[PDB]
Amino acid sequence: AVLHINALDQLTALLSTEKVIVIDFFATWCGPSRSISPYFEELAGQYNNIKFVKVDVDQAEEICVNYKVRSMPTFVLVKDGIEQKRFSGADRNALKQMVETA
Amino acid sequence: AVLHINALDQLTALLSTEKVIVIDFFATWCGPSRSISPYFEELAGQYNNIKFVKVDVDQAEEICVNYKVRSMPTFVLVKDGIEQKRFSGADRNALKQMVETAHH
Repeated sequence: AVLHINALDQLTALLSTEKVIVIDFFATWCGPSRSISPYFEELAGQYNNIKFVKVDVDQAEEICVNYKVRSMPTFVLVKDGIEQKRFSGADRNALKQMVETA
Repeated sequence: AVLHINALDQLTALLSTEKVIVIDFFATWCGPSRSISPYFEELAGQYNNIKFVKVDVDQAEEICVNYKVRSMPTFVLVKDGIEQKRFSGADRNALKQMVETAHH
């Protein structure tokens, strides 16, 4: 399943204990394009070896501060505790690539 | 119960005529907009002394510009012709406060 985290220490602890995490900083509103959240959930169900985490930017101020989130959605790939890659935008291709190469 | 308005001069005339208005900027292609749309419409029945309006962002560019709406759903409270409050996102509780605290 998709994880739902809003507390920094819980995210930080996840990053310690799992190997590959893809974070989706999302909002309960859309901008220029439809939500990619169904595709994120679909990818979560295909790559059980990766932890897929959704972080509601309107509920996780501390994480958004720490991670320097400026726009939504922002997707961050983290391996072995360290950030590998991030992009912003509701872009199915970019998300697939990130997951593919995780 | 819920007025649908995509022209700027039409909205502005409404807002120059009615005392209290809550506007819902929506996109049918936006999941969270769909989710709360039902509740907005429910609330529109419930509170009869507030004019409830939907503006489709795909049909309402000039309105989206004057209002600086770039996200949906965005709800805006206008009272006595002045914008009082706004918020974006499908948060049913925020919408209730707004509707309740119209200061009526």
